[PDB]
Amino acid sequence: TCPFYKKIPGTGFTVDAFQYGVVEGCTAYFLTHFHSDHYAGLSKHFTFPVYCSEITGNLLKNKLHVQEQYIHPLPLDTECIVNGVKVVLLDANHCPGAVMILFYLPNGTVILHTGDFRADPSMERSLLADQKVHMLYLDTTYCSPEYTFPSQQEVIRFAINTAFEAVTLNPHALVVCGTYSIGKEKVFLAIADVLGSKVGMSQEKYKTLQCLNIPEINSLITTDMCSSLVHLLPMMQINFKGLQSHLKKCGGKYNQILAFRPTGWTHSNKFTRIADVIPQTKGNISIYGIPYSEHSSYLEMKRFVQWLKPQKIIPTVNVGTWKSRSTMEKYFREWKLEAGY
Ligand code: NI
Repeated sequence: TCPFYKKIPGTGFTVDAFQYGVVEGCTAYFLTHFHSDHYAGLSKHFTFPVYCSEITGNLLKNKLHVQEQYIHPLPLDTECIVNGVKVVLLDANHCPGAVMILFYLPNGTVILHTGDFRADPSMERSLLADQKVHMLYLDTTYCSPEYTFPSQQEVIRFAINTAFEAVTLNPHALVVCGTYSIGKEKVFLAIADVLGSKVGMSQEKYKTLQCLNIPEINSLITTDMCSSLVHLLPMMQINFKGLQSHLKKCGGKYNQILAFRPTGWTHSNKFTRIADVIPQTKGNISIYGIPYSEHSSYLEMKRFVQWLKPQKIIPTVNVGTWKSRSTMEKYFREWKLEAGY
């Protein structure tokens, strides 16, 4: 059954609630972003209104074949009315098209549901600065102090230099990058840009990326593997067996693979700096695990909540265990006591 943290009090609304059949009482389904845990359930046969960003709209139309009449795309940073309720979509600094939703309830309450997000200080100067927020439905994926990780800028620096170095030393070397959902495009796009190649991918993934309103994207991507020396693969195929295999498919055009796995957090972050990361190497194949996150670090999250000063916090990730729930309320109370709200 639809859980309580996917319903919006005093509205006919749910968020990211497509895997529970018809929800008793819902007049509008919101979808924060196109990642399968959140869209799970949607298909061409869905006949209720869905609300979302223009980019999430393009993917529902083209990848899930949802009928155009049930897709209601909204512009960001703009006050719109949905079944008599003022709402605003804001950028979530997660994957392309990913949004936060502000709900202005008829009774005077104000609610912010973050979807998935990576908190930034730039958010402190959106339409969020203009008014109080009473409830915050918060992406809590990394709500624990051991969760540190570097900036996206630092990580893209690392990958660029690494890639450019290896290829200038050995021009017959192939760069491979893993993927399974949208998001983190900057990794492979930045490597291809410094190398002067487009990014070879499967047709299904070229179709995915074509839906994203990226600037000049035609110039950056291709389905022609042979012309390209930066290749996308499934994240499943990024291991020694899968790379030796793919290497053979290229027909003696390359002798060395340098591959990147963008992970979220990994326990080498508690000890190691980004500058000191090393690969796993078996012969002519090396694999880099890089901590590119599109989710708030503990500090980034902490900062955002203490600036927002909400009256109630309702977690949306790591809610399935009592130890987790308990631990998260402990940090919330600390943040509150430390900041005085
Ligand atoms: Ni997500």
